[PDB]
Amino acid sequence: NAMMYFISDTHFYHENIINLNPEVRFKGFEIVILTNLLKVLKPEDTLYHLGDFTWHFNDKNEYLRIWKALPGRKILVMGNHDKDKESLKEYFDEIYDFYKIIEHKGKRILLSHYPAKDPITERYPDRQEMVREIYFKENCDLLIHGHVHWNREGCACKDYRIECINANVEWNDYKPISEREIDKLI
Repeated sequence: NAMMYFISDTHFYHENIINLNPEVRFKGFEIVILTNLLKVLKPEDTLYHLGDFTWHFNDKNEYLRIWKALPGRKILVMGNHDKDKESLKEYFDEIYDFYKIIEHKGKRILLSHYPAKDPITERYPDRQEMVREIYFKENCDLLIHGHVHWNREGCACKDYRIECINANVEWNDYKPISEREIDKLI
């Protein structure tokens, strides 16, 4: 039945990221991402995008129109590059500006774009602290986030009694994460 998927940091149209993360990003990554979502989503599913959706809204290659066409419910948890909520409103059914809490088969899940701690560079320490704060305050069991890109080594959201999983495309071979992998923890 209804499955939950999580993906983030798609950077649709961020052509330059091919240069910035030569390692993982390659020309035509939008098509690859959209493809992997295509062969998985069903009308009753729900896809969570945890940040940095599109680089701009000039849908010259149909990437956005295609995304819009995909089946299932789509909700977004805003990342630092996600600024125009009005432009976004028609690519998502629900938009949460910072976090969203959901409960799955008992356990409580915090959805945010920011991690508890960036294992590399803590560019947004204040936002990281808020995530931790919420996590603790709401007695959350897991944190699903994005923001931290692929690197040649390996979240820091472990130095705190916090469990997490990085939904960033660069870490999951441009595939959404199923609610299955969540259960692999529970």
